Amino acid sequence: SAHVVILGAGTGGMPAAYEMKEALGSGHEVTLISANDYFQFVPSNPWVGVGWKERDDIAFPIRHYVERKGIHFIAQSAEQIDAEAQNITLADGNTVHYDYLMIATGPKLAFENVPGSDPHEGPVQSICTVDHAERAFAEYQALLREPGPIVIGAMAGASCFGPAYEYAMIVASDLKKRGMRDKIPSFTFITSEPYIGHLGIQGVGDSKGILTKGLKEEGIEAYTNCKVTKVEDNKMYVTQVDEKGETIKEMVLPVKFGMMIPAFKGVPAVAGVEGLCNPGGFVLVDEHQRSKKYANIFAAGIAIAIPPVETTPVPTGAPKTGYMIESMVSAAVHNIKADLEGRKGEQTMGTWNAVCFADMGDRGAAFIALPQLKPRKVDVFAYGRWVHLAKVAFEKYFIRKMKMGVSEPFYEKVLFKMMGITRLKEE
Amino acid sequence: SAHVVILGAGTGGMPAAYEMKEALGSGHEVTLISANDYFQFVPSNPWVGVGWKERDDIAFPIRHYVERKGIHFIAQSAEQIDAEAQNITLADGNTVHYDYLMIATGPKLAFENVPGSDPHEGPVQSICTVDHAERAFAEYQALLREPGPIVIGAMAGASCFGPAYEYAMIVASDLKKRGMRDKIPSFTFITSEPYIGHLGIQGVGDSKGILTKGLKEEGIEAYTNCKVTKVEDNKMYVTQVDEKGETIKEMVLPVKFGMMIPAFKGVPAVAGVEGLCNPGGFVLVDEHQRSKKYANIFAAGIAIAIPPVETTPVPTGAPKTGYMIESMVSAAVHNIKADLEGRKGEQTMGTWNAVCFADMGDRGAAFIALPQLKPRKVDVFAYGRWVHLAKVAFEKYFIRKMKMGVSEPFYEKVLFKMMGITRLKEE
Ligand SMILES: Cc1cc2nc3c(=O)[nH]c(=O)nc-3n(C[C@H](O)[C@H](O)[C@H](O)COP(=O)(O)OP(=O)(O)OC[C@H]3O[C@@H](n4cnc5c(N)ncnc54)[C@H](O)[C@@H]3O)c2cc1C
Ligand SMILES: Cc1cc2nc3c(=O)[nH]c(=O)nc-3n(C[C@H](O)[C@H](O)[C@H](O)COP(=O)(O)OP(=O)(O)OC[C@H]3O[C@@H](n4cnc5c(N)ncnc54)[C@H](O)[C@@H]3O)c2cc1C
Ligand SMILES: [S]
Ligand SMILES: [S]
Ligand SMILES: [S]
Ligand SMILES: [S]
Ligand SMILES: [S]
Ligand SMILES: [S]
Repeated sequence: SAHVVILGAGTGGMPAAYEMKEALGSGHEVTLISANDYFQFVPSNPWVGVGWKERDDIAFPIRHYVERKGIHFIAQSAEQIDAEAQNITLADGNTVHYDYLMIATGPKLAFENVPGSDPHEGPVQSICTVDHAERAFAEYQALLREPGPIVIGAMAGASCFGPAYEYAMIVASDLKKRGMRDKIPSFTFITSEPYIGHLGIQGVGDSKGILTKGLKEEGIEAYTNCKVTKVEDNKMYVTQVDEKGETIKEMVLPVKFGMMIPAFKGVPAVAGVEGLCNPGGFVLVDEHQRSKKYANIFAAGIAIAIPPVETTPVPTGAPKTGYMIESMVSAAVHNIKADLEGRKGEQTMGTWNAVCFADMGDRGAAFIALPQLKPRKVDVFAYGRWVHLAKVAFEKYFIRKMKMGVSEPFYEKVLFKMMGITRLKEE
Repeated sequence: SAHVVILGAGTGGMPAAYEMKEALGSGHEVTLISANDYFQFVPSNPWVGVGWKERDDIAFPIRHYVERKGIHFIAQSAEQIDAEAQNITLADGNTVHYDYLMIATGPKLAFENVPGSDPHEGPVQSICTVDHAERAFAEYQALLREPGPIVIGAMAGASCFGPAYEYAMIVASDLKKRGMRDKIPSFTFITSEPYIGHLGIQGVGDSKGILTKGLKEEGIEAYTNCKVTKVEDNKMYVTQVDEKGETIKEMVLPVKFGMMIPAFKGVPAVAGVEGLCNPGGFVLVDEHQRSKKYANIFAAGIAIAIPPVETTPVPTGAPKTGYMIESMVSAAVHNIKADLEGRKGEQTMGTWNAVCFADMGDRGAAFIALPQLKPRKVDVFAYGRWVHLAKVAFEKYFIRKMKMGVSEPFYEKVLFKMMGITRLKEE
């Protein structure tokens, strides 16, 4: 009886392993493979990067929780995927065989697009992982000891803009709480968006007006249509273009403390599978989450390819966010099960949507947009205290579910919990 | 076995009849009694009031639809409820006996609070019912023939403010479309809210700023903290107070075309039941929608009493809106079924919330607030094109459901459809 392997224990993969096991019962092996032995709640990383949260608030060991559900856990990184032989080679030389593979490997952080931009080779840091956010906090503490120019923003090719705004705002806010704000010579915001609050999705509600007003209020100077060409000698080299791509200026910005959201690519093990991915290394799938090249490979989350519906003067991407990811997981689990029972599963991701909550302290911004191209059925950008409460409640709930286990209908619970809630709403 | 009577076939009453008959089956009699033989989708009345919709777009005969579902229908108004004898005396002198009564009679429009304000006795119209909205549109057509001052707003004691803003906005808009906007000598907005966009619920998101801007953009002059003392000789007499209730001015406004949302009271048949209601005639219920005085009378919708959580310089009320209404109905249906089965029903309404969608043409404003007292868990006010699409989709849906019939899970459908949707979102 079919062996199902889930590659990646992240926002998509962990729930996918619980859902797959639940759906398939004790008669089928379900193996979860991940590079780390812990789960981390990614959207809390910006707060870790400013010292508002600690690693152990947002991360926990996976093994016990999945094993108690009958899932076989391997805390090892996949180095190779041989799609013909249907085996995965792990870092220690072991291999895992699968009948169905679900790829949930998320993003490769493509620092190499911008020489010197890697967190280890310069002052420009990053908050996408808890390891890097801890490193960002450390460098932030160094800034506090020897104040200098701050640069925060998002690279060309980035697709996750929200956390750049969140980070800039919470850094400014923390500086003030520390009485250290006026010691900063300059505080610049650099983005590849064609305008503030474009967010990779051509704006949502009054995102432009509200985000613009936030940066202005914090004394942050913002530049759009920018690409960083390199980071060298504690200086960021920026090229800025007009709407038509022609460059209209170059800047050289000194940097004592920096944080740019990198562009995302597919991870190497996945990108290295012949015909599986596009040039960026994202898995080409159909509406059923099935690989177009391999009938027994499915994929969910950031790892999948989603074609642009629009283009920008500086390359930007559209974000892949939680609700939609869980929705992909659900479809993949359903369609794999069907495929086991010798049928073709027809479940889909559903309508493209983006949902993001940014907490700036006691208030935040949240948006929902769908579908991708306008005119939209929902296009809301909201600022207020309630967003802080929602964000906190959802992190609490999601971490709790990752420990207790999850089932098929999870993704729908994910929808009404991000707001807050069906729990508070009284069922 | 027990005969169940639903009194009133509106937003709460119709669903409640379908749900009650489905829940009880063929063994129990379910009777629906309503003043009118037709259903009308109330939120569309303001559009009828400006001629953007016709009666037959938003209303339809009830009889065939509920009978085909096993429900007895009586197109008659209840004149009296005798709660000791458990019968209802109708306009024609017939009586209906019940074992359980569910009261869904909505609002009495309390025009008598303001002498001269009744739509039949003056130029100040109203748009809460489709009859009155039609009469409003007629008066608006008279305005077009002989331009004069416009006054739109909400009386003291009102609880439904959104439609006053909508109507002001759509009248201004239709005026422009007809190239008649500049023939209007003045266009004034008068409200008992302490500030623009208080909406009876202490503001939601940036309701204040957004609505204020809307009135300003339409050349509409707004006054808050107002009460209308009387309407006489085509003049509205207004008293305005300060935060402490001291009057700081009186105005006399000539009115050629007017529309003020009246305060709501409990209907006379219900209010006249000794010990059933508060002084406003709203039914005193517990958290199970059951009357506090009569264990066999339940209530849902506007007809129930909800204590204020705050007070305002001019009396105002908090709105009772669709989603919360459907929650009340469901709990009532469930708890009645329970009673018939020797159990105490424990289902509740849930968390207080308000949800409103105002369509101004190709764009609109919607808000969600919960719970009633701040700090809120959700506090969103959104403006945009998607609001129009959502409004249209939900009306189309609600009307179709009232024709097809409905079941218990309806109220969670009302939630995801008021937005748009689970249908678009794809299941
Ligand atoms: C800073 C930040 C803030 C965000 N905030 C929000 C938000 O507020 N709301 C929202 O809906 N979304 C948010 N997102 C977007 C999104 O939901 C996350 O990026 C999310 O974690 C993506 O889910 P995923 O399962 O696709 O990838 P991940 O969660 O990154 O998981 C991928 C996993 O696969 C593993 N892996 C990779 N390669 C291998 C290999 N070769 N072998 C074995 N394992 C491997 C990883 O180590 C990892 O555990 C945010 C993203 C970032 C970076
Ligand atoms: C102009 C306007 C716009 C609104 N827009 C929204 C919106 O966009 N979103 C939202 O969630 N809510 C909206 N509402 C608020 C609300 O949801 C409605 O008022 C809704 O119709 C109330 O539900 P109900 O069943 O309690 O009362 P109703 O829908 O008014 O039903 C009451 C019914 O009982 C009947 N009746 C009354 N007396 C008797 C009697 N003595 N005997 C027999 N039958 C009787 C009536 O004729 C009627 O059919 C709006 C309200 C108004 C007035
Ligand atoms: S990162
Ligand atoms: S984002
Ligand atoms: S974010
Ligand atoms: S009305
Ligand atoms: S409202
Ligand atoms: S409304």
